Amino acid sequence: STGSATTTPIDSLDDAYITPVQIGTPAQTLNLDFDTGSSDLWVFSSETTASEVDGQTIYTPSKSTTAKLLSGATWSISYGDGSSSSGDVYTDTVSVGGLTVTGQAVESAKKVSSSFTEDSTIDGLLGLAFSTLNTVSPTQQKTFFDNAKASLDSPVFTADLGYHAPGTYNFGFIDTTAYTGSITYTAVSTKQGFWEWTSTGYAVGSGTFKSTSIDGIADTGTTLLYLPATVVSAYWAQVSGAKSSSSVGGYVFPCSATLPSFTFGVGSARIVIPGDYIDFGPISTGSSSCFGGIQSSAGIGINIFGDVALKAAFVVFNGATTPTLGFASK
Ligand SMILES: COc1ccc(CN)cc1O
Repeated sequence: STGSATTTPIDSLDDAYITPVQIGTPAQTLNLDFDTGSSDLWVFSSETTASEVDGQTIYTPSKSTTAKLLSGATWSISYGDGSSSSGDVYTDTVSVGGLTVTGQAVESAKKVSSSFTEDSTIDGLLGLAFSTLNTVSPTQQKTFFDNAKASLDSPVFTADLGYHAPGTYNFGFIDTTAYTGSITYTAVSTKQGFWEWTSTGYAVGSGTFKSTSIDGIADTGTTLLYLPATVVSAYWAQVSGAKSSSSVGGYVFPCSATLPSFTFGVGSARIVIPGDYIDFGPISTGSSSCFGGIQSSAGIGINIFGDVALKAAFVVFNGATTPTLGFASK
């Protein structure tokens, strides 16, 4: 089997991407944030505290003839930005782009943090990291991908995120028309439950490539590119007037600037992030100070190749017995 679904930016800055997902019978379609940095499929629901729902579409398990309470199961998750959610668990039928999993754990939110409430466009998350990170207790549950894997034509999914445009998540096949050149594959460590890999270095603009190992995670659920302070300082030093602002919470730059590209290595291959991809717009409405898309990972404890990086590539998440990651230009 295979599946193919379009993923769409939630706003003009590509702050996140949503993908329609069918849950239950008859189908209830919710727009979920596919997140290769976490492993819970959770949704706003009829159980979510009313004051914490503001415009989201909810899953109502009582209206699904295939929903079953997973007795005694609860979940609770915190994300790297300090946001959180928790609740109980149903199993139900879940389909993405024509690919169907029966008995998928659908984690129903009873509580969500304010950041989730405030994002009316995101109805929940669909985790695509390794199932060892799944938070359901006392019986850990599998991701949608893990459940689907044995049925797929090939045990892979691909992320093809657009810049200010829709893109695609495919399951079970590699669309050879979706990228240019070849796909370069690189080793993955699953020891922390992430799609963790080591970039071979970087360049700023038309500058020389610096060969240096940068361990980080491929994370579709994180907006920006978080890299070591040395690398980030070298990038922003090429932008007149750019500075790290403790009050704003990262590097900012004059909105009048033309940003240089940023290149990262994948083995002997190179992925080029155009300068425009690194512009996240005014820090507040009407400001001439703009927020940067490349930020320091110093306070995070891990480097994160988020959407800023991934959207510059066609990315293969290879879930073979020994997982790997592939990157192509596009
Ligand atoms: C508040 O919204 C989010 C917070 C965290 C993640 C996961 N990195 C995804 C989101 O949509």
